[PDB]
Amino acid sequence: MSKAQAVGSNYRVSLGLPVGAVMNSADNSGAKNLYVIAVKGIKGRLNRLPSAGVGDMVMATVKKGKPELRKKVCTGLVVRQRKHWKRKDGVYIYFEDNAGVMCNPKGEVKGNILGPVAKECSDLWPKVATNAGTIV
Amino acid sequence: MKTSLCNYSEFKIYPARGMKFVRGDSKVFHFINTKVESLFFRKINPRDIRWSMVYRRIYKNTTTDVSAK
Amino acid sequence: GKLRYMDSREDEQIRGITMKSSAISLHYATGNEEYLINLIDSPGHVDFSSE
Amino acid sequence: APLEPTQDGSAIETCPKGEEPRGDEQQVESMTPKPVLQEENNQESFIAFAR
Amino acid sequence: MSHRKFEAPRHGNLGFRPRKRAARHQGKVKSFPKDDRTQKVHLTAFMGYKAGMTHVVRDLEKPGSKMHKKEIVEAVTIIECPPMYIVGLVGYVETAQGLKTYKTVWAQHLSDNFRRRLYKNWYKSKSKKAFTKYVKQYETEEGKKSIEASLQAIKKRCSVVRVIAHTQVHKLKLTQKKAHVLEIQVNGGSIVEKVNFAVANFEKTVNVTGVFAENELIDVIGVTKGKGFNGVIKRWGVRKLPRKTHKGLRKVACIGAWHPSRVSTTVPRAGQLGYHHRVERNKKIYRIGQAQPEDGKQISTGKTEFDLTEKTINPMGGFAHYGMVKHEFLMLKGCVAGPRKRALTLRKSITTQTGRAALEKITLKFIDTSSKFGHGLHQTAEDKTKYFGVKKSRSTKA
RNA sequence: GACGGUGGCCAUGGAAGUCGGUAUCCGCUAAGGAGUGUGUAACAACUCACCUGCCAAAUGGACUAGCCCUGAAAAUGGAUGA
RNA sequence: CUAUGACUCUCUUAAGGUAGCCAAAUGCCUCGUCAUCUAAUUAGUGACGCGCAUGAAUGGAUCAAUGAGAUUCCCACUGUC
RNA sequence: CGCUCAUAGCGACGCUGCUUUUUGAUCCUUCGAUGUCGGCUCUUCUUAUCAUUGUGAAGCAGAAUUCACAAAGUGUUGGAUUGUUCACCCACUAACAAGGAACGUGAGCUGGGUUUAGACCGUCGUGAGACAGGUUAGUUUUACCCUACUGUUGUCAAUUGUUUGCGUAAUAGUAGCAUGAUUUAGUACGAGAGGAACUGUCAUGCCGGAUCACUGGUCUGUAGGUUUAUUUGACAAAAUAGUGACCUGCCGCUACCAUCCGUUGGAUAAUGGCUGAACGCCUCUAAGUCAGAAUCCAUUCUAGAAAC
Repeated sequence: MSKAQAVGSNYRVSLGLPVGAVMNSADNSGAKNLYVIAVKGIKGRLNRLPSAGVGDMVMATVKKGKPELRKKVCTGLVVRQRKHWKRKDGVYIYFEDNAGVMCNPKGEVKGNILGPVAKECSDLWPKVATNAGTIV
Repeated sequence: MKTSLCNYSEFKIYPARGMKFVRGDSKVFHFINTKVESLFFRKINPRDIRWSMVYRRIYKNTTTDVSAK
Repeated sequence: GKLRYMDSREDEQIRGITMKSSAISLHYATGNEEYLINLIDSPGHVDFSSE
Repeated sequence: APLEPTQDGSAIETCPKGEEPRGDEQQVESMTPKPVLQEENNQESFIAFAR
Repeated sequence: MSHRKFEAPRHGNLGFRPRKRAARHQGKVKSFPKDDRTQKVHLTAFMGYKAGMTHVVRDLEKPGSKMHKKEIVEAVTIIECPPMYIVGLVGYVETAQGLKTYKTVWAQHLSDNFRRRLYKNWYKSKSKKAFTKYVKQYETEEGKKSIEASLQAIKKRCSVVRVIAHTQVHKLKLTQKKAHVLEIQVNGGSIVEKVNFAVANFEKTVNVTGVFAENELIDVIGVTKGKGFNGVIKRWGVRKLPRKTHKGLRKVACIGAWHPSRVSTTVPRAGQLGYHHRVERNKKIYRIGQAQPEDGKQISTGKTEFDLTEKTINPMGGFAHYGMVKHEFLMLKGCVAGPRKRALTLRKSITTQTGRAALEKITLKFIDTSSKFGHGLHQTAEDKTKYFGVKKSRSTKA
């Protein structure tokens, strides 16, 4: 799932961390944390984490949030990777700290996206682009 | 590309090389060096190195002008 | 145009149901009269019924 | 409204109030026109279709 | 036991399995295309010299993309491309065993290549008077008769011929004490035509402008960096000593099983790191430059915007160990075999190809100048720094 | 060429040789089962059984056992000893 | 027998597991059942407990303080990966 | 059985087999000792092909499956739980297929179990003690030899000139594999609901070869600064602190923690035909031959023969 990239996949993979990394929910829904289970499309090989997306969809969970949203897996969307990258451009976007949002399995983000969102992510997921006034 | 201030330095971006940073507030911060970044994260005008010429002036042996203060 | 629920399709034309319950306010102040048309889209049902 | 969609661009510089930039994309399909007059205040369901 | 995974590729390609120290410190050739086009002006192969890399912005031409034209930095390899002088011809002969060097036919033109194939003859490892002309250099006036005699022979004998070419590098700063000879199999046109062309060449000394285009897919051949006696953890893509509690430095762990009861050839093992040939294919090239010396020195990129304010392309200073440019150049799209005293024997691709972004003609914008601690962006940053002060920074380090 | 009593009787608006079922008889002819299938809502049409024209002398089934093949896949490369 | 077996009757080898406690370091069947803890738990912990084969100085039950003690869970300075 | 219909797909009752990846039967070899189990590591191998490609079927309209063949070229995952294979859920995925190789791999590992001494509990035993009963703690030694292998010198003394260039290429190895979005197209297909392909286009996963323009990483560059303690009477400049610590930090080496690069011809397989007999017809076949796989072999690529 979902899947819709992009055109392209907005080029190479970069992560803040793979499996077992907290990033904030950045969402009006009362998920307060997002912890990764795994990432979609990772086919992977012998001993290698299923590694965080640059703006791609993930199997996640609400570890600390609303108890209703707590437990039960959730497809999400990575929004900003603390750990850095170069783009086809020659810039190195880098962030304060990791972040994403909990989302629908057609990609759609629920409420409104908080804070700054890398443009690649927006490009990937049109709903994301729609539901924010910050796309930097 | 195009020339731009690094937002914590007089040393401007050579339209080519360096880094970028967004932060929680959502802001442009282009950078060139890691030292600059460090300085930003501390919040201080440069005071553990000679490389930035702010320091050679206030130490003397380069910029022999204002000398004593 | 095409607001207040109305999804146009070529599939339907080819042959397709895609039923829906909607209504557009389509009044006309043409000349000296009124014309209460209103785009009624009754979904109905494919088999014989009360529905 | 949240400020800075673009970075070093002419969106925040202009800061449109429905002038030259937003006039475009209102002829092929009106982007965000409020088609059915959406719910400003909370739900109190008394809806019906009927004749 | 099953395995039990799946993947275990032989960490590493088996395709380079001898992994020796490759002999020829120029990209050794053993491969060219074939043709009979009236255009026989193509020779197949040049040889330049790497003297570092820089980077460049160029708006790219590949519609269908997320953006059809958009600024992007690409890295870029630059190589001093001096003159290829051609001291002789070598014919050949078609046969069962392969081909053969019956014997060469050298004209005259230059004799600097000679005192490189030398200073090694007789007792005490070496001497400096010739004991041998016994596989070597002929005369001049009483040389051309031989050529005339044998030209006709090679005209008739349909086996292909290559030119005994060589670059000039004592004209660079490097002062190479090794002989830098290279074959270039002439292609296109008749055998006779080819030999005539070769003959004509002896009267002249070609450069790369005639061989390749500004937009032209090369297959670089070089010698990679020879990184030394080195370990399996580092020689292949093998995951290491599983633990800290483990008892090895330099290991695989299993090396082939009781299985066929001797070790297998193909098993990850430490030796010395690839100093091989290899052939990086389809380097598109962005520019041939004009030669620096005797004007062209202050001209590597022309006009302001799209070529920008004038400059030399080169990376500044004499370098603590390394080379600085002084001749015409090739802007190969990123990376080549080895470091910066290393011969990139070039050849046009075997299967020259249309595709898409193999041929797409291409334009540039800003271009770098290297090292950030000590210098900045060439002439502009030179000026600003100077203005700021001459006690602080100017940007010239010998 | 491959007809008639005839849409035989049943079931069945209808299923007429042939959804399906039963009895399955005779006339005329060299020749034609109340019919092998295809097909038809079903009839028909075609095809078969069945008969003749031409070509012109061999043909058809059913088994039997000799060699060959199928069956007949497993792990370092590979053994009629080569 | 609505029944966990209070209670009666009998038999051996006298008595016949009381209070407690438990799939415990004691439970084979056994990954017991229910519950929680987890994205997922043969792990832990609460409960249940006709307990293969628990149990009262063979000492039973609990528990502050302590422990290079055994188990788990969370925060814990992320080259174990 | 499967509306109909034995064999599309299954297939009762019954028979013939293979297999040595279960375990038993066995005791031929080893008790003057093959280091027992598992997991990490890693190659190679077999096919009984999970995906892939090319195909043939279907109860195959489409998507989606199901069955068959050629085919081992390439792929075949991250966890939770358990000593653990076996097992048992979650999670992605093209697929998460089976196996072998002294039940591959202890002078490669840890030792989690099992297998000693100490102990605990239960049960059994008059007791010493027993328990495929649990529980807890319990030294993984030696390669400097021979070979095999990795890389490297040396030799090529009949590789023939006291010797040295530039070449050839036999032989060996060989590499790229795969996905997604988009176009096609909401078109074909389909009552509908749903819903494709050949080609093109842009990217990704893994893998393989390089590199360091950029960025990130590091520091004996002890290159500069900041600071502690100490010592050199102070200032200063230095030392000791076995690199004093800290912040920067070059060259350098390096990170799908960055970048660039990985082709095209014939030969076939299955299979689909063509002409076409044996067998007046008829038939992809017997003679003969067309197309045609990730295949085969070359091309390209590594090494370069007591080979020229």
